[PDB]
Amino acid sequence: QLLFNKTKSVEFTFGNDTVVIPCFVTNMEAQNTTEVYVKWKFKGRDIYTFDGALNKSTVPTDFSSAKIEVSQLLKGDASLKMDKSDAVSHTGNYTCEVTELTREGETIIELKYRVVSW
Amino acid sequence: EVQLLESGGGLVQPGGSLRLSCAASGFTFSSYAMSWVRQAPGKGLEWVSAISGSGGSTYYADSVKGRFTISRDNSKNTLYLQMNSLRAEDTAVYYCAKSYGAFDYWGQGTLVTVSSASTKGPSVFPLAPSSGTAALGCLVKDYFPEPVTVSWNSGALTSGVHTFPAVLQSSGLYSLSSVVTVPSSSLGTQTYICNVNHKPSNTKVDKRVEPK
Amino acid sequence: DIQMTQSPSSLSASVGDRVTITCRASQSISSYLNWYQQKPGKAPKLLIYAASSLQSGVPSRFSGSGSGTDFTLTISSLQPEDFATYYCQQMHPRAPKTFGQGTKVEIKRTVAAPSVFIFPPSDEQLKSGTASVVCLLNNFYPREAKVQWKVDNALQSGNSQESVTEQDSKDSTYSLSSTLTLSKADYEKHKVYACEVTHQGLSSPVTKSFNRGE
Ligand SMILES: *[C@@H]1O[C@H](CO)[C@@H](O)[C@H](O)[C@H]1NC(C)=O
Ligand SMILES: *[C@@H]1O[C@H](CO)[C@@H](O)[C@H](O)[C@H]1NC(C)=O
Ligand SMILES: *[C@@H]1O[C@H](CO)[C@@H](O)[C@H](O)[C@H]1NC(C)=O
Repeated sequence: QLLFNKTKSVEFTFGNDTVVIPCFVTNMEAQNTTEVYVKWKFKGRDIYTFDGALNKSTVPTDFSSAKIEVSQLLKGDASLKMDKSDAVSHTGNYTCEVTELTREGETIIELKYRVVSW
Repeated sequence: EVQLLESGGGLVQPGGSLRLSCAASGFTFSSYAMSWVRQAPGKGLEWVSAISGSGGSTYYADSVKGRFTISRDNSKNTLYLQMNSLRAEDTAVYYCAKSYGAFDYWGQGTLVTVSSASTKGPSVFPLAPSSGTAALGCLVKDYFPEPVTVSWNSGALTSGVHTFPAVLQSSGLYSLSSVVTVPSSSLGTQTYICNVNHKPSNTKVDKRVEPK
Repeated sequence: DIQMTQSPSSLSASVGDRVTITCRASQSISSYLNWYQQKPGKAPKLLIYAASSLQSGVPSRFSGSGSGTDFTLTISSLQPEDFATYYCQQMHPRAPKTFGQGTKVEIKRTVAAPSVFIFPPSDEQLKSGTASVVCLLNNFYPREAKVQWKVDNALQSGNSQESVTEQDSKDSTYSLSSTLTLSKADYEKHKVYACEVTHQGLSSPVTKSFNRGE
């Protein structure tokens, strides 16, 4: 199975430029992104997919800014990036699921944001 | 070694419910997705359900969606399949399998029969050797549902054994024969016993097959 | 969803022959395809995973090739114990990981005539009220065979059922049972019970008989 360098949670404020939810596989072996599939889930919905065999990314309308850096995928980095407008409306637990042929794995990360009272 | 031990199958009336279990061992259960695959009589393999390692994601074939529920108990290393509103088309051998993709290990399979017919244990009759090589056997007649298992001399006799597929008789009960060819010289000395087991009715018969 | 088109539906090949089975995916799935061998009524066994990797423990005569949409399973030199239905399976995570239709691989061999045996009903069965007369055709090839029941020379019909085994793992032959079922009363009315066997391996039909009181 795929193993991860885990992070329980990440927090952002309006001081952050981009929201980054980390996901790092420590034992990737594929030498070509065609054999890789990445899926990020939020509240039981697929909110980002990278399908290596089609070389295609898919996001729903409520995560239009979501993406991963495909150039970092063979190193195991499947971190999700998004803008603050998408991030603030979707706080909570995200699941990063990576598949490399018969080897798969998932990890959960909580995206946190705190409303500042003044 | 890896083992996937199934239980909970059997006879169930149309519209009824069953819960299949699959006790896993020999691999880190929680690290893998698990699946259920079935095979109806005279049909191909049909993937039916899957569940991620944690249990957070479930997958179903459209043919069972809304009626079946897959679940797992990682503390007991056990996989379940709750099957509700069963129909005649759900009659199949159900297998649990490791992974959701390349199914590297499989359970033994358990027959689920959706029928209003009653369980009936079989009668076992000898097929005596009669007149260089002689044939003898056992007739396992009038049982329901399938399956029955037949062995010879508690598994010590396997060579030249032909256990025929069961045939459904006009009465709706099954019948099968298990035959073996042995040297004619051994008929007076060697003892031949057929061990018949019909788990659905708890019938266990050991029948001795002698000449005359 | 992703549909697999597996071909052929069935094939018959000799021991030592190369067996070639193909699968076409309806979408590009890179190496996300597996191959399985299934013996009748037994759990399938994984042969090839990720299109071209041999599963550990699987004999080296099995191999897989292909990537994208066109896949091939090959058995380099067929052994008699390799009779089975073989299946491809798509496993790309974008869709359900479903099986192809299957290919039944049968072992082609030379004509083998059956050895015929007959068994009267047991006294135990007769005391229970029924009579089953069993005719056994052992180790023949090809599968096509005709069994005719005759009771006191009268041709019978509608009162027998047949069952055929799968090919033997060594000699690739079949065995067949034909069971004639009569009530205890009907069985006691007749003396001669015979089963006449017609097969490609026999120059003339072979009859095996018995006399009820002996
Ligand atoms: C926000 O910025 C801080 C400081 O650079 C960083 O540690 C944190 O990971 C960022 N949060 C997110 C969700 O990107
Ligand atoms: C995959 O898609 C991206 C975005 O369209 C493109 O830049 C890249 O060249 C593609 N890779 C291949 C191998 O076609
Ligand atoms: C995220 O998961 C953690 C651990 O299960 C839990 O404590 C937390 O309440 C969850 N957060 C939300 C927003 O559901």
